[PDB]
Amino acid sequence: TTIAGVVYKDGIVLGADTRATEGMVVADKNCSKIHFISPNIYCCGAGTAADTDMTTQLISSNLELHSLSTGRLPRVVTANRMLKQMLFRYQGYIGAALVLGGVDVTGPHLYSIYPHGSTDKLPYVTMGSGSLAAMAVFEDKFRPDMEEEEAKNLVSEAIAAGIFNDLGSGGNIDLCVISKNKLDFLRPYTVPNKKGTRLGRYRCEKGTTAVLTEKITPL
Amino acid sequence: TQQPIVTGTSVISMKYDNGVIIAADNLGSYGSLLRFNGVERLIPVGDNTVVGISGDISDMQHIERLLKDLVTENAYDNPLADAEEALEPSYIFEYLATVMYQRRSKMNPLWNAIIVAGVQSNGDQFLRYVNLLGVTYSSPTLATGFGAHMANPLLRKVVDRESDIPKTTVQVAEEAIVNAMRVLYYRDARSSRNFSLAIIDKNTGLTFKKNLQVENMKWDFAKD
Amino acid sequence: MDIILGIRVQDSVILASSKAVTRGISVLKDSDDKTRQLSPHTLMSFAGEAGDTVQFAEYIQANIQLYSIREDYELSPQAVSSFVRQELAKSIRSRRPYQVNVLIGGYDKKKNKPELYQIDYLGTKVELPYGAHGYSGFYTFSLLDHHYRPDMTTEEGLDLLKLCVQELEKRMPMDFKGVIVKIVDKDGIRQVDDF
Amino acid sequence: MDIILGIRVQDSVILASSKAVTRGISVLKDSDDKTRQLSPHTLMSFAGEAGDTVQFAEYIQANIQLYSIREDYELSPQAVSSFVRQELAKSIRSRRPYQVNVLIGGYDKKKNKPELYQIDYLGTKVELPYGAHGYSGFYTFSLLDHHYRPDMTTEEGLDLLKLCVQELEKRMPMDFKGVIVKIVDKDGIRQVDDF
Amino acid sequence: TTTLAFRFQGGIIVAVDSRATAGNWVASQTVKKVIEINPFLLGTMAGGAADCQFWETWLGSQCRLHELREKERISVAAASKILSNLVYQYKGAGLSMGTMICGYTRKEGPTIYYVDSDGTRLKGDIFCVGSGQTFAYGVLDSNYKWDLSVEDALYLGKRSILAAAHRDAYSGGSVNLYHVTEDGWIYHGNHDVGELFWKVKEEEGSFNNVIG
Amino acid sequence: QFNPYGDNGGTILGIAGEDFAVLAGDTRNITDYSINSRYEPKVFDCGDNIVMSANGFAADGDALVKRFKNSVKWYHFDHNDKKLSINSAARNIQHLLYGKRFFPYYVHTIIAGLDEDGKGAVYSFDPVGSYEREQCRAGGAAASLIMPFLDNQVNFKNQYEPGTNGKVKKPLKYLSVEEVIKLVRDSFTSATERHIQVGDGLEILIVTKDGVRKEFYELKRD
Amino acid sequence: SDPSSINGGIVVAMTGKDCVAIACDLRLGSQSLGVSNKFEKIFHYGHVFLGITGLATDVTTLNEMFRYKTNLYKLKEERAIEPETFTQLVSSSLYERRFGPYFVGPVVAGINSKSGKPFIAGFDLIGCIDEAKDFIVSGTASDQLFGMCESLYEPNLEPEDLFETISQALLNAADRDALSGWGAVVYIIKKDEVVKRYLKMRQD
Amino acid sequence: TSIMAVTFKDGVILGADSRTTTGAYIANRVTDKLTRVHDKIWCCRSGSAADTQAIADIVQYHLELYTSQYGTPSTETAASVFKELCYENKDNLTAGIIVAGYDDKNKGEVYTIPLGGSVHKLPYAIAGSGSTFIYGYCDKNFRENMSKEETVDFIKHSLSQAIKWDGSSGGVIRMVVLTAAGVERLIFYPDEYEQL
Amino acid sequence: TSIMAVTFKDGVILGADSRTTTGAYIANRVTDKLTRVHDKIWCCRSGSAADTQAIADIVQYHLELYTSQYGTPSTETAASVFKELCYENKDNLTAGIIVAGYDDKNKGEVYTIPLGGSVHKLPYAIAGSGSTFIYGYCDKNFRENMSKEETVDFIKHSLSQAIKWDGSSGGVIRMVVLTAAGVERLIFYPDEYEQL
Ligand SMILES: *[C@@H](CS(C)(=O)=O)[C@H](Cc1ccc(CN)cc1)NC(=O)[C@H](CC1CCCCC1)NC(=O)[C@H](CC(C)C)NC(=O)c1cnc(C)s1
Ligand SMILES: *[C@@H](CS(C)(=O)=O)[C@H](Cc1ccc(CN)cc1)NC(=O)[C@H](CC1CCCCC1)NC(=O)[C@H](CC(C)C)NC(=O)c1cnc(C)s1
Ligand SMILES: [Mg+2]
Ligand SMILES: [Mg+2]
Ligand SMILES: [Mg+2]
Ligand SMILES: [Mg+2]
Repeated sequence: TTIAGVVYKDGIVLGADTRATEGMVVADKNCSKIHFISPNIYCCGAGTAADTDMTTQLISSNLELHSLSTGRLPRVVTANRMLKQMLFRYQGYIGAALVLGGVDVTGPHLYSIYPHGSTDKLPYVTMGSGSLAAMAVFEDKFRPDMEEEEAKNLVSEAIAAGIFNDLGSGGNIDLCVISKNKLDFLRPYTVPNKKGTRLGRYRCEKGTTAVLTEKITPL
Repeated sequence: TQQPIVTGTSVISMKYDNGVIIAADNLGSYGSLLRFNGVERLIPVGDNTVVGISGDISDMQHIERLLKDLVTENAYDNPLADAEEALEPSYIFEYLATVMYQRRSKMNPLWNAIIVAGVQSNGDQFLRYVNLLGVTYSSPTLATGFGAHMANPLLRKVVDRESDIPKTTVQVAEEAIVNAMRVLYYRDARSSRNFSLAIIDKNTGLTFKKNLQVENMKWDFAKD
Repeated sequence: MDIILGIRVQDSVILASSKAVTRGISVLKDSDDKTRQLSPHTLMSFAGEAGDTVQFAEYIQANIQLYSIREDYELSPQAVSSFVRQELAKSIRSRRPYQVNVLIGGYDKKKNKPELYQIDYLGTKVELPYGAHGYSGFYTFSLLDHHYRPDMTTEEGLDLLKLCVQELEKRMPMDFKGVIVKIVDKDGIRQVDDF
Repeated sequence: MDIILGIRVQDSVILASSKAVTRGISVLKDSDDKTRQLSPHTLMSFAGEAGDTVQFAEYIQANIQLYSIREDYELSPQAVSSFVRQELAKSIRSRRPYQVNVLIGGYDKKKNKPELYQIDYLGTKVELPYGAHGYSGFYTFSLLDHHYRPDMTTEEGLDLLKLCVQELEKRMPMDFKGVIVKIVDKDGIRQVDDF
Repeated sequence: TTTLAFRFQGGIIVAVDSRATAGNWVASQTVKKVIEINPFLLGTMAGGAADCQFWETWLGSQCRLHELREKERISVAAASKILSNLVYQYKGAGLSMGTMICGYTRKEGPTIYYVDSDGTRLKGDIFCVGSGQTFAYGVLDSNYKWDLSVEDALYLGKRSILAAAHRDAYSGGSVNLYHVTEDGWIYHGNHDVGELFWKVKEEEGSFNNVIG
Repeated sequence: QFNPYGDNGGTILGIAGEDFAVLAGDTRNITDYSINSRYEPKVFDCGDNIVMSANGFAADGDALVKRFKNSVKWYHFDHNDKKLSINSAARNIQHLLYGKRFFPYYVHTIIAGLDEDGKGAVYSFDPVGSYEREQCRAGGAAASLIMPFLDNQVNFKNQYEPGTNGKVKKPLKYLSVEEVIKLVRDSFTSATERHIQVGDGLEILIVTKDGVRKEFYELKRD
Repeated sequence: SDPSSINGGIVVAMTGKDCVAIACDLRLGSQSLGVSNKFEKIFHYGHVFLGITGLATDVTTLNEMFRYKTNLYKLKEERAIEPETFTQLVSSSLYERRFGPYFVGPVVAGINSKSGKPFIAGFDLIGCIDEAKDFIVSGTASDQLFGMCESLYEPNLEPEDLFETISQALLNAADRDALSGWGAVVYIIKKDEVVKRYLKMRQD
Repeated sequence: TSIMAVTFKDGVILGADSRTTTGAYIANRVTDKLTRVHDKIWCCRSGSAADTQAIADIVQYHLELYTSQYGTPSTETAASVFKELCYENKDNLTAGIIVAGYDDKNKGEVYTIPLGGSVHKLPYAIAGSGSTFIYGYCDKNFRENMSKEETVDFIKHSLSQAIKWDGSSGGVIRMVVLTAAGVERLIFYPDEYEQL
Repeated sequence: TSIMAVTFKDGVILGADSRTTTGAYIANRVTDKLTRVHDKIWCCRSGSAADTQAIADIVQYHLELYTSQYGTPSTETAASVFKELCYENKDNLTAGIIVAGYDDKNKGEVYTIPLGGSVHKLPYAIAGSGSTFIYGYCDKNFRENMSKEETVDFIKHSLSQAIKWDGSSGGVIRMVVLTAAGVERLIFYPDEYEQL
């Protein structure tokens, strides 16, 4: 996985690849790793995929109930706290490594959350097996207060670095652009690899397989 | 079997149109202690080869002596020692590769990752890797340890495949290498600001640059 | 405990179960019945860790006997086997799991059919024409693969079972001191006293 | 290999040795003779690790047979036992020790006396009226303590040995497939073919 | 793996499966587990594939040097002991070898020796070696008698491998059959279990545990 | 503790035709999640119309290929420039591999060429030198992804003729070099899509009576 | 020792044009010992099908558990559960044993009764959802099935074309696995008919 | 990590580097290790980031609730709350925390809480992996009742050396000044401190 | 142990503490860790006492035999002999040795040989357990071409701090001065250096 986020002038740009692996095998070439927390907050996910999925869903659910009671949009700090305090309580056994990004009443905020319950508040972050490839792109080219289409390109370039150079990462590039005026969920943003074309048709003709018995039941 | 004690970090390198560039920082770490700040880890052999070495420094110093001794030995009864029968990058590499794999196979490895960069007799760029296991590979960009994870991604954007080598000038390649050395300094906890860089060109020969420094450092976003 | 076999023929289920009880160096007993009658037409043989085997078998027996009194009815072999599997499947994630493997041989009075269930200590249930637990099956299944037919009589079942026990007596290293055999059919459970 | 017994009576030595050869799960053979004739009036039974047993026995046999040819003379049972003990005592501090235990039953033609030596894989030699290796002795020595007399006949020795084998067949867990019995007396070595 | 060999009225039958595994990975189903040492000697292979193939090929070379040196066919007893004394030298180094040396000579008649990597060397009339030995032993032991014809013996050996091919996960592929007589060994075919199983089921009326 | 072995990934594939053979391999070399090279050749022409690959731990592979190439050279010297037949090469490799029985060459070795009757041959070795002639063999990381497909498409396994319903098997018709190359490329395309260690490039060496030819194809680089 | 490969076996599912297919082998073993060749791994709760590979006691337990849950679902909701909804139920149920999981590899297959859309899904043992359109594989020969499916599969197959694809994928993958095979079953599922076929395969 | 707190005439100054590593990878090079638990009570954090963050948040909570009921807490009280958490959960924590604060009554105060959960009140304190390298330097150069500029230079020079030798430390030197005047945040970049 | 060698204008000075511990017991409090391998080539020893004594005796032998045949050896040559032993026997040795010597041609030279068996030529070197505490101090206070009195004070102050913080170090500070003038042994007691 290669997940990344940057803080730009108007808000936040999040990025992710789409490769889901079981060991060395690719189970899904186009899976979603940018999760919904609240309408103004999203979460990129790496580490143990189940932990990532159910931790984001639980905090999203609790924030929805929080937001219904208060009547106002939730903040990134509260999403950050709720994720943080839970992951800390489980002492690293919930293997969720998140890039949390959103836009508050108090402006745009970006966090990295680690399985053990530490969080860093940063202008750019990367996580997953492709974090070093992606971070190289950010150290090379990041600057504060970027324009939107520039930040989009930098994140896309950082995810691409992960896709190609890291074996754990691959597939398409998903982005999520968050500002005060809009939320753009771009899936896919880019398709850097074409699906490999097959030269032969290996599908068998009808009656090729040997059947013993058959049963038909209508519904 | 041993364990490495005093260590050197990333050696990075790439091919360009006429030759090769190689670089490495001047640090000898002693675990987390940044112990020795004046360690040269690029070791030139003749005027056509530079051997860049990472890992255990005592084993590097052993390899340095082996190469120094190799030059002496090649000169013996060799009237063409400075001409047709000079040491080639490919010869120097193959020797080291033989040594590295022999040592791993006696369960007593030289605890290093080595990149041999040079230019051959016929002008061909030579760039090949070997490590403590005797594992060898070549690529338009090569980097050891930490640089494999951070330097290669940046350097591969300049030379992504073989066909990009003739399109890459020495200025573009050297900029890329120096850029990568900056990125490594920000992010590698066992690196240093001071480094050495070596260009081996088929026309301009061996250029060895000492006491370089990482500059243009973006820290201003920290204050917020 | 060592060898427990089972074979379902036309109109009955036959359970053969070794007599030896060995604790380490010495054979303490050569006449041990490794079985409990759960209900009049359902028999369970068992083998596994010392203590756990009988404790489990007697616990299952007590529960089925309670059900029988409460409802004035005999549970089907399928129902008893499902109950037993759930008890083992519950057991496996306990603090201390029951290390007990079982065969449940029963005659379903409703369907007029013999039924043989093989369940291991994990709660792995399978209905079979013939079954075994532990190393026994390594020798015996190939015999039964060869010789078994679904329409066999109870006497043919007993002959096929002798052939299994002879093969085990020839090729197994432990002296299991022969087997007690029991037949489960429409008329209930009876012990073949000469084998 | 499992059970090897020995009993020295009035005018002979009798060695009983199990017939089973088991490799893990299966009994590969039920007619194995765990003995070698070292000389015409000296027999060695053996038990221990696979391979090592026969290799050691055959190696000892070859050496004693060489001595016999060189000197045109049979070594005394005492001398053969001392040779064997030294070979084992040498073995125990080797790179890979012989894991072999032995009984040497011999008739000393000079003294007109039967002699039984028990030697373990460490080179621990003892002359005995009756001996055993491994777990056998735990059952058999108490029988022999009770029933043995030094003036017994060879037939009385064989009866006392049947009582040992029956007790082992009753109380030992492993099926050792009966014993081959051999008598060592003034007239040499012969096998009791019915036991 | 399932290898068997047994002695009867009209010679020796040798039957083997053809499957090679690396854990649960079926690496091949067309493997040769019988080595033809000479026109009168066979070797079966169980345990480590290399350790058998190598040392039994090497055995064949040592059997040749014997008959060059001594102008006489090597005895089965001697051939088997070359291999057993060899493996014994490597004892504790982790060779994995369960083998059968089957052959005929005028001196000893038909003879089978079991030899394994931990030094054991045993003469006998019936042996089954491999992860599926127990399955083969079951069928073989319960249909065996000296009496048997060459047609029935061949079939019983074929069938006893099929038995183990079915139940044992690490056995299968095909059955390679051999018949050893006074005149030498005779190959009796490669029988794919894919087709043999359904044929044997139909014709014999066995394998009723199966849907088909 | 020092571990003398490593895993350089990679995947190789040998297929024996009627009068030809192919030995293919991906050109990616890796350690863990890093790519070392996108083009590091793995399948080698060894002379005498024999092609070889020793996939696995690249150092042990390089060592073995080097030793075999040298074995070919010394066979010429010692036996009056006689051609090393593929079967003789195979047995020679068994002894090379078994020589290191107690400290193995951690590789799956495959050779390909022509037998002495001019027919296509592939031989396949485990790390300690057990070997056999085979019609079809994939080795390395994605071998489990490729072999079932080859059972199905080369040997027509589980395939029967329409209308007969399991009674008549699909007949075992011979595959041309163009047909085999399609299977190789598509096997590697599939393996590249589903295995993370497979990609970058595919290099195929084709052996016929006319000699050893090469073909190269791009593979997906992520 | 490894609970996911004691008993053995496989499941594969595929989508086609207005149809899905799910298939499984019939083996149950204790490692090398084959025990049963009638151990089916595909179950159904209404029109939603669930394949489960792995430790057989958990396969059985989960089937019984999802029957339980889907029955109560139907009584309360007054309608049969849909594949999308069930998939979420499986994921929830697996994840609630996060630190003592069921050693299983479930696979959902079915057609959404309202939209008519063919649906498949897969899970790891702790409930992460593999949500792929093309195919889902599971079991001891999953690698083998991945290879077979990737090369054989193509989108929008007609029911009897898809049957030949999924069957050949299962059979050839199983024959390269020691712990899979001993028979096989293939369900071809359409919006209002389901065809269940048993396959003839080698019995070793 | 390299962290220190130093009392001086007008109050107290906390100082820290900004490097956080995962082995040899610098995960965060602009880390803020000086965290606020009350207006003029701050702490320097070393050890597990998850543990020291979790503790500092709990302390902030306790002191917020203390302030609601009993007014501004003493620096000693803050140190006692830190200690109570660190000592009672010593088996499950890896936290080395320096607590520093300004009262008007007590002026500047520094409390160090090492791994055990013991408390030590000191004129200055040093901690973190990089602190080993500057025990010699800090002992020779520290004086009591320094001026603000002297104390900034003492901390800057000390952490400059800690950074130079410790690979685990690096980046910018952050400082936080605590006096009657208020709270001042200072930052010093590599180009400034490396040439000292 | 706390040891150092420092080059200066007139040559080089070696310095060492005198404590040798067996765990917490001070086995020898008046240890001489400055050992002579040649007239004006000495070494500071840290690590296993058995190993460093054994090495120093072998080196002394080699240089004695060198001197018999080829005249006075260079300080570089001495360091090479130490290295050769330490590097080739790295698996069986625990020796951290500083080699210091005075030629007339080369003047003062210092070579450090850490655990690996690598060699490093330096203007000054520090080593031993107590050296960690004075990296900061020594880097800030060392200058090249110091006078004899300045270098004695630099070493005295440095080892004074090393001793203060390191329990493994202590006792007297021994020094050995190597110049053209000859070889001078200095000693400094606790009552002198502790009050610095
Ligand atoms: C990339 C993270 S990486 C390579 O840096 O660890 C992805 C992140 C991700 C996030 C969300 C989704 C969709 N909900 C998919 C993927 N992570 C993975 O692919 C997981 C990587 C594993 C690395 C080894 C340690 C476990 C995590 N893979 C999984 O979580 C898979 C689930 C897929 C969908 C089948 N589970 C396993 O591989 C497991 C094996 N054994 C387990 C207990 S979980
Ligand atoms: C069945 C014997 S069994 C299941 O009872 O152990 C076969 C016997 C056999 C005999 C001859 C030939 C001729 N080429 C092939 C096969 N044995 C095997 O399939 C080996 C099973 C191993 C199980 C674990 C104990 C060692 C034996 N398989 C191997 O020897 C394989 C052979 C490959 C798949 C071709 N090699 C490995 O397992 C290796 C793994 N790592 C190595 C360095 S070698
Ligand atoms: Mg099977
Ligand atoms: Mg790929
Ligand atoms: Mg199969
Ligand atoms: Mg630093």
